[PDB]
Amino acid sequence: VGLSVSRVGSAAQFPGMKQVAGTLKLELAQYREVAAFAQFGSDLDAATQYVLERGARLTEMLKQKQFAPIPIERQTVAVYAATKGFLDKVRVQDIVAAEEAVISQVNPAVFKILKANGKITPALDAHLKAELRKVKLPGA
Amino acid sequence: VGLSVSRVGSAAQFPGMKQVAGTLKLELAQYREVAAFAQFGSDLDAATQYVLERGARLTEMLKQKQFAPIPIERQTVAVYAATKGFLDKVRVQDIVAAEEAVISQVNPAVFKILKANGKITPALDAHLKAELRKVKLPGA
Amino acid sequence: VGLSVSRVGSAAQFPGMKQVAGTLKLELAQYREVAAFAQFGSDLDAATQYVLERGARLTEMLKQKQFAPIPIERQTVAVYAATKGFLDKVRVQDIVAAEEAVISQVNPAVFKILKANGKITPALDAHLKAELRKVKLPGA
Amino acid sequence: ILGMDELSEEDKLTVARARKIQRFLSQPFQVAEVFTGTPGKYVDLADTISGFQGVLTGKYDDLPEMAFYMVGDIKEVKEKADKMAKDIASRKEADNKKVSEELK
Amino acid sequence: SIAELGIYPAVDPLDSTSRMLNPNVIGAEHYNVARGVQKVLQDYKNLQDIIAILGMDELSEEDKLTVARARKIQRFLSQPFQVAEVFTGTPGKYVDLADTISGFQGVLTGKYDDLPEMAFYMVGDIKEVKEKADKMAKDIASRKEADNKKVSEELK
Amino acid sequence: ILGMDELSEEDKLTVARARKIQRFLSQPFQVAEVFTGTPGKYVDLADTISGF
Amino acid sequence: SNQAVKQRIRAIKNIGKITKAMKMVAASKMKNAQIAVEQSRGLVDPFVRLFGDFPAVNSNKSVVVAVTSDKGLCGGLNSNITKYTRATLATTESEGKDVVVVSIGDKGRSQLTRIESQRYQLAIADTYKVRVTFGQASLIVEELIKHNPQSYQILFNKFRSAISFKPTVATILSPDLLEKQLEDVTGNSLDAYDIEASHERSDVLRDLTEFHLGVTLYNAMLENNCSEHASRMSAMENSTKSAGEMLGKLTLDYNRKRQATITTELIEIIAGASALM
Amino acid sequence: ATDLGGLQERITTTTKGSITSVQAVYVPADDLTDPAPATTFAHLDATTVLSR
Amino acid sequence: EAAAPAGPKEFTEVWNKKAPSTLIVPEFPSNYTAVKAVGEGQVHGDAFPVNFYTPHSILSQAQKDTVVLPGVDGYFGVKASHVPTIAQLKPGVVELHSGAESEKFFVSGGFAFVHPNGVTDICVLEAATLDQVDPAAVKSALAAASAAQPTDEFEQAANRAAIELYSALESAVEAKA
Repeated sequence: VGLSVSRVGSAAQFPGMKQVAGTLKLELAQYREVAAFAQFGSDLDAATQYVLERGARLTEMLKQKQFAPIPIERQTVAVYAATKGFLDKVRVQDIVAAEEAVISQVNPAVFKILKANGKITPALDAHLKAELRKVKLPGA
Repeated sequence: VGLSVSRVGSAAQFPGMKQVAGTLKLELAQYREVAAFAQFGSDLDAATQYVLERGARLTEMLKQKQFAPIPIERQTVAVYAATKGFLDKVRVQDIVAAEEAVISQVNPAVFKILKANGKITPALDAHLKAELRKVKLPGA
Repeated sequence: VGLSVSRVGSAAQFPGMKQVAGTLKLELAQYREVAAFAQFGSDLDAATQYVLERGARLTEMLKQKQFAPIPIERQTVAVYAATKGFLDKVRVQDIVAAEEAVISQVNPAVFKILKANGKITPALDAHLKAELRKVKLPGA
Repeated sequence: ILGMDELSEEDKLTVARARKIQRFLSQPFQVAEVFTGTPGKYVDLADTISGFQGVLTGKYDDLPEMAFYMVGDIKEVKEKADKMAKDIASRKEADNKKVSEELK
Repeated sequence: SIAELGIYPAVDPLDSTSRMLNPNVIGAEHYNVARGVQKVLQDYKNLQDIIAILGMDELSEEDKLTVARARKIQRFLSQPFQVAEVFTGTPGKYVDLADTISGFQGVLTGKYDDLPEMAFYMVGDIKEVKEKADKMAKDIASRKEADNKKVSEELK
Repeated sequence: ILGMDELSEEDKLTVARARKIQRFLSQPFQVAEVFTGTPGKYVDLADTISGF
Repeated sequence: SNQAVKQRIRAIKNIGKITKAMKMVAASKMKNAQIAVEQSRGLVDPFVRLFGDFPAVNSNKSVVVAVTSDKGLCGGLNSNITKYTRATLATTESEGKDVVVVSIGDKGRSQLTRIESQRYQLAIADTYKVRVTFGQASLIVEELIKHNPQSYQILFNKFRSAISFKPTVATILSPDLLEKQLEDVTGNSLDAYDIEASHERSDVLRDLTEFHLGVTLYNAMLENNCSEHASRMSAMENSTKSAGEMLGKLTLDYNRKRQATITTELIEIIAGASALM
Repeated sequence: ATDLGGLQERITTTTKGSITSVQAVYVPADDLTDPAPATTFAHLDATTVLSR
Repeated sequence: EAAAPAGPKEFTEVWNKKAPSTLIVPEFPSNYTAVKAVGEGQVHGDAFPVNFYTPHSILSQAQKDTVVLPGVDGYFGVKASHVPTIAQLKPGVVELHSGAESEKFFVSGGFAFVHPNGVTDICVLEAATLDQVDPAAVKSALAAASAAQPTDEFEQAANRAAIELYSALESAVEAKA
């Protein structure tokens, strides 16, 4: 991610994904920085530990399986559930279970509204915050 | 010794040398793991010092002196005496003269048995072993 | 200067500098090894720190500006002022400005005789070294 | 090889000041704001010389390193050095009185 | 790398070879000194990776004897030439073969370990080593006498 | 650099499990039985999967 | 320049063997000097449950001991306790307190002078040259007794495990100058004891405070020595990982330049052969 | 690449049978980026590293 | 009279006001032990905990029922609920009693506390168990020390320590049963 660049597709990408992904690239940059600063385990500062855990949460979120491409509306929501809260209970190992839990348990009309609008309206942000609170997370 | 190979192997080694060079090469390999660590002399491990002092025994054992080729029974008696441990008395700087003080001291009636049979038979493995303890090594 | 040579030797060096700069490149030869070792800063000797101190006086001495060529006699006095100790205890950040004191505050009559003779006569060897103490140096 | 822990005191000083001026030579561009998000900062020449002179003299050793990173001049260095400090308090308190109820 | 340290003639003692370095042409007292000098100098060149970062303090005083012996031998291999009087400062030295072998056999076996290392730099044979050593000792015992006069009022 | 009985119990269980998997990857060969004495074993695939 | 890369590979390879050996040397010296720290951790306890523990005392005169390492590949231990020494030599000051600055170790005199050179008095070194003995710590405590302060301040690293080393401030109060005064709590808790010594309390608390200084100093310079060893053991496994990563990158670079010089020489030979053919 | 792929493309599975190649590989100068193993490794569907 | 209210709890909070917040609060040697003087208990009947120490060794850390301690007045005994005492010790023999068995440590001179909760702390300098002592070298060193009587009070005090130490050690190795 530090070396991968795509300039022309930016300001031409998905509007909801553009809303939720600037902070995604930001916290992965913070994760690579707080991993490059403490490369070996001797000192636990416990204020970088939030970044060092949210970074591994997002990194385990970003990986996916082969020959299974995800629609962009089932992807904006799944990265909303990691760049926001909603997955800081699930440890690190069940995020590939928690992602499909978030995708299956949420109302499937949230994906239709997101795909039609392009961006997460406050009317859609309210129901996305609602339906992502009532999901049965596997880390529990 | 780390790079000198022989793809035929010990199948074409003189037996009686094959009984003792099989451990000579092993202790020399251990020394080659332990070499360049011998400048830390006061700070011992007392078990890596054992492979260090034995490898330094066996390294100075193998030196020759420019068109004095040694017959093969004298070579295998030399690495018998250094390998089995009859030359742990001698400091590392006098083993070029401790091997000279083995061939001159051990009687030459064992050498023709070792050449003839072409192995160190257990009667001979008692004889030349007992002959190396009545050897006057230049030790202090 | 570690890789720079002049193969004519000191046959064609100015005699008022053949005797001063012979011990200049000695103390910079002492400076070139003790300063790379103290780039780590492992141990102190407190006299190796001195030849690291004086060699760094002489590096700051041999600096020069761009289009200011100093004739020959104002170069041999600015190295007499450092190899005879006069610029010691003058701060290393301020030797490039302390040597305009040696060109200005020293008598202009000492350069006319040194250019005329070419060698520091004993009637000048002490008379100029008495005037290198009668100068105002920054830091002092 | 050895890390910063085996450097001298003046060499830790050199490393800190050099990391600060390594960050301070960076700046956001007015033409790179379409993909970085940070708006572009034109820096005047006298501001550049005064700022780097201040980092060299030791006027900004008390500031962190990343306060120098991607800012215009030494006023924005201290603007981000305060803004950077402030976020080390506020990481919370977004639980209630929000705009995320159901009906309104 | 020899010449940047100032050892002139800058012959590498290790890489330079001869066919007269056979013990049955030049005897055993010459061959043994030459091989012992080569052994000490290669031991020191092995030591130079642990010297250069740690600093000659964890060497059990067997390697330190080797470092001091090798530095004395390294300086003593240098010799001021008769044709290099124009360059540095020194009248040249012809070192006869027996004095060379006796001097390096002395430095090799601990007969001159109490002499300083720079008394071997650019000297002819081993008695010139001691003559430079005592002279240096006189120089240090006479360096601190001249700081009381020559500051004003010369004898016209 | 520490010793055998320095590490924990759940880690030394993997030390034993690895020391008995590293042994279990060995196999006697049918074409080796003319110069070893011990006969050879052909192992089925699902048999290897289940036995591991 | 293609033998500059090879000699750099030689350099980094022997460095990565040196530090892999020094990690094992430190790991050998840590395991036999871990039991003498644990045998020393008991004796500090009777004096700390007897004399109390009183760091914030208005001593008219004080002696600080920052006990450091001598060899300097420890990985920021001596700098850490030097920062703690200045952070407690600014904290304890409330009355213009005279402080004596004393460091044990060669890497303490070189840093506490950069922090506090005016009040720096004594330097003890080579205190780890053979081993740490109570006679040696007694002689250092007697040299600390040639200053007659009102308190003693001890800065050392509490060796917890082979990873965790905490800097500890330990105090010793002079018997009638502050020690009997700091026990005066709504009366006195020191007078509940029956002194069974030869002479009065004024020379049993003197002997007992000198003994407490010797015990605290001995445990300090044993526990800090084990912290020095167990921190050099992990500061020489980052040198091996750094020298392994640099050897991997330099080996990759040397292979790139090797292939490039074979191709460059080949293209030169073909270009020279085609001008005649 | 084509002199290697002229060999290694006839070693494949047809509908009739299959040819499976166990090819000894010499890495030339302990260099995996050398173009002889960098071209050979493109065709390699497995590896079996025997170690001393 | 307690004008400097110091402690392991006060220096941490007055250290918050002078030290930079990058440095965590320094530890204190009271943090690393659970036994104190003022806190009651630690008796549970007959046996009280002994803490035999020495700088290089810990010869006993379990509980005993009664300790015989060579005081400077003489060999005394402590029970479980003993009075708080601080005892300077002559060169003599410590005996730890736990029942029928007993261990006979010869110490060289130190202190011996009994704390207000009844926990005791034998803090000696060199302590040899009586088996590994010879009765041979003591007589020769005592005879060498009993003839050289110099004028200086330093060597007179050292020789008096030699007389008392060797006399008590021979007296404790002579009448052993």
